Amino acid sequence: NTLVKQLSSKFGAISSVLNDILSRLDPPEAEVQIDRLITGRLQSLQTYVT
Amino acid sequence: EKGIYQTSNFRVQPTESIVRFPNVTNLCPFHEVFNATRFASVYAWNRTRISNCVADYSVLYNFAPFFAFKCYGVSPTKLNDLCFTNVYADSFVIKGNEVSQIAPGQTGNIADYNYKLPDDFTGCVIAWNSNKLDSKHSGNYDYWYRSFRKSKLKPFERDISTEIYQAGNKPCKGKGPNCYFPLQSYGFRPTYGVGHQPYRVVVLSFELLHAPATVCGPKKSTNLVKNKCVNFNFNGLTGTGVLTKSNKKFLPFQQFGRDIVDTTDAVRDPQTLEILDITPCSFGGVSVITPGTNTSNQVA
Amino acid sequence: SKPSKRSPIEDLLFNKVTLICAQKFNGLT
Amino acid sequence: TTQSYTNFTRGVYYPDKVFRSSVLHLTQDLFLPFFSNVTWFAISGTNGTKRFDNPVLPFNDGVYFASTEKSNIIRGWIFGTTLDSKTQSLLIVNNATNVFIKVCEFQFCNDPMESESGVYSSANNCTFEYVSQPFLMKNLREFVFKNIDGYFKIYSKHTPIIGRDFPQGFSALEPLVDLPIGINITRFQTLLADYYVGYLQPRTFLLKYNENGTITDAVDCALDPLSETKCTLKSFTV
Ligand SMILES: *[C@@H]1O[C@H](CO)[C@@H](O[C@@H]2O[C@H](CO)[C@@H](O)[C@H](O)[C@H]2NC(C)=O)[C@H](O)[C@H]1NC(C)=O
Ligand SMILES: *[C@@H]1O[C@H](CO)[C@@H](O)[C@H](O)[C@H]1NC(C)=O
Ligand SMILES: *[C@@H]1O[C@H](CO)[C@@H](O)[C@H](O)[C@H]1NC(C)=O
Ligand SMILES: *[C@@H]1O[C@H](CO)[C@@H](O)[C@H](O)[C@H]1NC(C)=O
Ligand SMILES: *[C@@H]1O[C@H](CO)[C@@H](O)[C@H](O)[C@H]1NC(C)=O
Ligand SMILES: *[C@@H]1O[C@H](CO)[C@@H](O)[C@H](O)[C@H]1NC(C)=O
Repeated sequence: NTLVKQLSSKFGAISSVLNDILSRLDPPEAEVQIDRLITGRLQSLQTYVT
Repeated sequence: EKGIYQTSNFRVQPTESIVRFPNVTNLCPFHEVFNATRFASVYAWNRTRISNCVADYSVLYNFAPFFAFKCYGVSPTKLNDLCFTNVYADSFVIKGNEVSQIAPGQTGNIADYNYKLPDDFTGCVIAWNSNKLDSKHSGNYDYWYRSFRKSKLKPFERDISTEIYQAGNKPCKGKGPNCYFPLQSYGFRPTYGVGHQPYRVVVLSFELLHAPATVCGPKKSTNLVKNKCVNFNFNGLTGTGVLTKSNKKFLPFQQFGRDIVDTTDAVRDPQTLEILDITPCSFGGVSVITPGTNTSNQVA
Repeated sequence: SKPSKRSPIEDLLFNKVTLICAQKFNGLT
Repeated sequence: TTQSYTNFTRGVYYPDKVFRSSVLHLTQDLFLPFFSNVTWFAISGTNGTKRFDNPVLPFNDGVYFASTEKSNIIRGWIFGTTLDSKTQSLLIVNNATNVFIKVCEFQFCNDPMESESGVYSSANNCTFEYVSQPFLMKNLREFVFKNIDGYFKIYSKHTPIIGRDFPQGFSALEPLVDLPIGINITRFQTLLADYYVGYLQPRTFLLKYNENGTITDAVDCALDPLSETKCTLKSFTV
């Protein structure tokens, strides 16, 4: 439940929903917001696995 | 080697894209706001609400070439795909040298006392050179600036109550050292340079958040298809899934539903007011059972 | 006489502690 | 004539238009605190059943309002910063056929056998008008008036009054109307011709959703160590 719950977090991004980031921004900005979400979600998976 | 291995994943792909927008054929009054007879003084900007319309922004490019068109929370070329909850147009005229202050986080004479944008700003700042309409050889009354204020302004806080400067150390009524007329006027001629000529500025503030929306861009609706894996866009909410009849009893107020993990699991159709459940399309891992390549190349 | 052929105690043990789960099925299976 | 502040554990409303079921949802918003001091105004409060000078009370963050009178004496609210013709003010009235919401630089006229008065005659520089079905018309008639980011959000619930004027049963208010008034509010006044006025504060609540999208209970996480325990564990049973 914690691992799934972490998907709703923004981790500094403008939005927690990846489709909204791609829908609203051009690639150059989307990459920054996406990298913020990737870092947070990847860290959450490593925490879960550990 | 002989055994079962996990290789890739499978997903059921969508077969069509369904977009649903409300029964609105009214165009947004962007031409009335941009093609104004007169623009409000920056100290007293004119806030026009845009609602119940299609935010077709092609008319903005038809209106004029632009000096500046900078979007902070959105792409300027994706505005016609998006659907906004609350859109406000702040219209005013300023000196060209102050255009760089119409941005989040800025300071200066305008950002501090006439018009300030929030740090958390989603929207677009649009500006154009209006010298041929606003400058006059005898001067004009379009330019007014609140040079002195007891405190700095908060974002979108309008304050048009003018008394007298408190610049000095004594109360007074117009005394020149301690008191100045509270709101200054400036005269401009068409012969002034680029940094002094007037520019017309429209700021589009977009609350691009949550279920309600009265203004959607110029998308064309398609028919609904149920019990199939499709892509969808409901008033700007996008995703992939299977849309089925919902048995949840939504109140007239409620529009979207969510699961225990804050994911979307239901929407209201903008024209039918039917509640549709969203089921994710089937997915899962794929495992390959191999006898071993030194025995047989058959796999399951 | 019971399906699964468990003893009375095993059936009790199975009843006290609590195959597609829709909840959490966001890539986690 | 202000009376005892009583013990209200009411004023919970659906924080947004999101359907939830069998969910204990922890949210932070402006709510009337549980066991809060709600001023009870005492027909007409200080003036009395037949007098002028009804009180003007602060509007601090937002206001919880309720009226249990079947007299139908209360028909509206006036909100603004000065409540004077010079400063933009919002007028909400009920004529029992429609609800009329208008915001203009309305003048004060000591606004009230309960005849209609020529109040707010100088309705100059009008900014917004809205007309809908009546808000008000033995009924609790509970309302919440919140004013955030230019939106004057009005929530309400009308339930029967049978055994108690303020029964212990829980009932959440649903939004009735959301208006883009764009008005700055510091003070407000009731309009007459059992009025409970409380104030909202930033608080975190654990809200219990039913099988359907109905809120049936709530825990005020700052009220008691037990409430913090209930909120921390996301449960109403500890
Ligand atoms: C939730 O709403 C339903 C109505 O949509 C309520 O009514 C019951 O619904 C069930 C559905 O299977 C019926 O079998 C019952 O006969 C209905 N009862 C009545 C009195 O009409 C249901 O009670 C609501 N749930 C809760 C927990 O309040
Ligand atoms: C826009 O302004 C110009 C000014 O010359 C005017 O001619 C034109 O008719 C206006 N158009 C609209 C749609 O208001
Ligand atoms: C201000 O906006 C209102 C509403 O759109 C409009 O009627 C009025 O003419 C505008 N005035 C100026 C000076 O732009
Ligand atoms: C939109 O138009 C269709 C026309 O058939 C109508 O059935 C539907 O109810 C309308 N919806 C709204 C929300 O106005
Ligand atoms: C406290 O709540 C009870 C609930 O029955 C009520 O009767 C009582 O009057 C309330 N307290 C005060 C001070 O009024
Ligand atoms: C509330 O009233 C005071 C009266 O001094 C005023 O200064 C303040 O600005 C008002 N509130 C708002 C939100 O403007």
